[PDB]
Amino acid sequence: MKHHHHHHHGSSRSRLIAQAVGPATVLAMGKAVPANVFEQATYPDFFFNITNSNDKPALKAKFQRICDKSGIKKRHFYLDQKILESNPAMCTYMETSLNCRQEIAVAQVPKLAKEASMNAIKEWGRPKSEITHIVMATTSGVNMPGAELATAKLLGLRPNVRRVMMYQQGCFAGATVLRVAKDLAENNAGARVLAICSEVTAVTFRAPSETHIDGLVGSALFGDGAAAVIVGSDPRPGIERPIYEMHWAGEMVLPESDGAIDGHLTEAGLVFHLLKDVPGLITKNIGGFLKDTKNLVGASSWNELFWAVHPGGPAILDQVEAKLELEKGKFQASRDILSDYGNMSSASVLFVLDRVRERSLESNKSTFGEGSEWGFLIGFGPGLTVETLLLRALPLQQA
Amino acid sequence: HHHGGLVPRGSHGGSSRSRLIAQAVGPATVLAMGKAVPANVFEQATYPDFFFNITNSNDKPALKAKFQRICDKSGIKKRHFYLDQKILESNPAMCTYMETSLNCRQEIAVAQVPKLAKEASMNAIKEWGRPKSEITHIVMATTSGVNMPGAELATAKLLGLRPNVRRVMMYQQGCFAGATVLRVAKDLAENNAGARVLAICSEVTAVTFRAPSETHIDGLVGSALFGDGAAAVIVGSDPRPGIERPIYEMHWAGEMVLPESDGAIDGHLTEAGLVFHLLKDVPGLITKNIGGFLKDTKNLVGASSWNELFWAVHPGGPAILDQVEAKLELEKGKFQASRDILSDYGNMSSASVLFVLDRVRERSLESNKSTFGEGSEWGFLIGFGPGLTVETLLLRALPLQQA
Ligand code: NI
Repeated sequence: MKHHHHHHHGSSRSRLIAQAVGPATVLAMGKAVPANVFEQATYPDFFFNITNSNDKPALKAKFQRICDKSGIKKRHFYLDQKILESNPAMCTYMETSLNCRQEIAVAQVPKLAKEASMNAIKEWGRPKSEITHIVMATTSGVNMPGAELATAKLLGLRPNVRRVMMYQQGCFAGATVLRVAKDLAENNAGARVLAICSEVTAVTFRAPSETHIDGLVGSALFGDGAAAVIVGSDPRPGIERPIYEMHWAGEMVLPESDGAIDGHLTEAGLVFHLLKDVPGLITKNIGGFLKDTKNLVGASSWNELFWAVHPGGPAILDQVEAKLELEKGKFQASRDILSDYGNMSSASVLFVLDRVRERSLESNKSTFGEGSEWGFLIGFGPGLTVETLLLRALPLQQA
Repeated sequence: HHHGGLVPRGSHGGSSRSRLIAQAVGPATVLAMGKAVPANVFEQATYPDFFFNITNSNDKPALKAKFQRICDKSGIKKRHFYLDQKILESNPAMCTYMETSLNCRQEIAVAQVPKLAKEASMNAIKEWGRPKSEITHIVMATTSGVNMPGAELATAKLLGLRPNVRRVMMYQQGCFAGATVLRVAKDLAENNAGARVLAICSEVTAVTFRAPSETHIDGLVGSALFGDGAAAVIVGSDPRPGIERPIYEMHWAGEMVLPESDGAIDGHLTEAGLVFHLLKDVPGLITKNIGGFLKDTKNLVGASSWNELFWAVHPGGPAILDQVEAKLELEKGKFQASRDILSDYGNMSSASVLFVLDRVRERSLESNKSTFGEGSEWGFLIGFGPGLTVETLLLRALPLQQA
């Protein structure tokens, strides 16, 4: 260790560098979606036209039916007429097309992530140089260097930012980035984590086929979007304001769910195959999984909690709601996102959490959790994994 | 604790200034290390013959002579591969330069990665000596293929870990992931009381194997270095006396993207598999910046000479070892563990550096050294890869009984 013009000559057993004291907290949230808006009502027309499937009326009627019951009003896509016409392979069913899909995704994911991040950083109000870690997830393509570095570069973060990139995880990654951010923020004094999820449909988009019904469901639900969250423990008075506190983060693989959802990255892009009743498996096991955690804070009723659930589709929301006998308004934030954005994979649940904060603000509620002190952020996906975080919502001033 | 359980909504430890679930007290420690490699042994001396035969490139004698010179100076004596003549003959597309073959490669890698990871994990668990049910988290990385569900769940199932194990899967990261899984394990272990993390790196070459090309020399070099292998480390804070024994303590984990290193290393996952492009002198960039990156940490621990520390450096070829060694003026013994691994296994991507750390421990034991760091108290574990990212962990080696 140098001192002035001379020198002097650390922690044997104990830790050389200190950890934080308080629980990790959500300090800000931001989001972004591409410019092209596609109304669900007439999406079948565009879809069957661009994929040259107009001579398949029965299949189109099937897709229209799926779209009509999707609970989705509109979706945002980077993909448009021009891009798809310039990439005919992507408009076929299974023709070799990974290279053109990767070219699109590798560029769009970090771009959308940067916008969501800037929105979060703007609400946060602190210099981007204070960001010490970046944690990111996407199921839209893979590259080396990863999308997290591409994003950090677009944002102009410090060269020594600690990174965690989690590619190809699926619909439960929204909860995953927060679980990872929680430990990074809590175990490092002063740490401020930028947690991101960015998804684009370039890798999954493909022509409809009666030989791939699962593909029909995906083409009706998946949309584009990115969300960013600033996470940190020990908020500084005056310049930072906690919205939620993270107190528990866990997950589990559901019994008898092997093969429920398989995702294969192939020469033709990403293809999903479903084998079991996902909504059923989740509904049957969700209660037992959550019970233990609720008990940690003495919560007895499901309705005393607020919910930020991944809007995988209308079926999962309806069945869980019924199973837990929740008041109609408990899942409204989730339904609001499904309606305005569709299923944006991992970023969806983050959009839902921001919406919970939004509804609390506009409805003059006593907390950021629409009036409830404790709540669950839930994500689910492949392996039939259910991820969950127990959040405590901070007080919100009322009129 | 329930504290009687009469007022659970108020007696729990969760508040704006306290936590519901306790974190650990001490630094995360390496409690055990295990490794595994596939059965097929390919001698480097004659790899060129096999390679040019299987890729049908015998009509390129000049390119072969060039490959032979690369293999002869690679610092590698042998490598272990899952791939063999039979498998490659059953997958002709993989024996070409750039013909569509991703689906062939994916089928092979998806099954092999978790299998090798399971073997490595079982060895680490066996050394640790505790019930596998005590594993609370699994952190894994691989650059060999991608699947949904991921390799970490596939590995957890093969191992029979608890259904609620917390997972972190990091696909397609590259050669620095060995340090990465440890940096992640460090935070998970230290922030959760009782947590025991299984950190894994498993790599197979099915996705990168391909025919040599006169237009892709950096690619030819890769074909001489990449081998298969998996390593697993059990990480946990507050070791339990009598049933656990700390080998190394982790005290710092950092990383940085080197200046002027854009495009230094690009890895593209294509219809023809994973293709690497090295546009800059990798060892040069690392050698030029490594000193300044570690300087402050080195001074923090009270070391004035780089020789006062032990080392576990990713053996990404012989040049990085030679150049950094010269730059930091290290005695030949400092990088010997790294050279031993390069010699016996080649470059196993992310798992390599973990093999090296295990080797440092082994050399300490066989040489009657005073610590698990071959006599030194502090040391650096270093990995590097794409985005010219350098990852490093500061480790403290525990004392070792001497005869
Ligand atoms: Ni002084």
